[PDB]
Amino acid sequence: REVRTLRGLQKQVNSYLACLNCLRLIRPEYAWIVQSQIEILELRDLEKEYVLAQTRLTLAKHNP
Amino acid sequence: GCELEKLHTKVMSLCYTAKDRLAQSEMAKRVANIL
Repeated sequence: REVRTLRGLQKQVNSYLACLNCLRLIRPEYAWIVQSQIEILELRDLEKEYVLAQTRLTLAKHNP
Repeated sequence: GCELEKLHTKVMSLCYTAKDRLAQSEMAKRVANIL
């Protein structure tokens, strides 16, 4: 995300699919991020980022 | 050190939501250290 945008959106969708599949694999156990509680709640926020990307693409498709 | 303290707390409990809270506190302390 930090280096550059745009064509990275479809890659971020694939990454959301990967994170969602990994969460389904590890259903009861928690895991913490450092550099903490970036479990299921922030994964729902990444889902919001995906919906924002979908809406932007649909608006972009209605322009031409 | 912190892990050992957690183990000691677990031993005290023996003789867990509270444990989870303690872990969260430890995480907060780590964040403070990072800051």
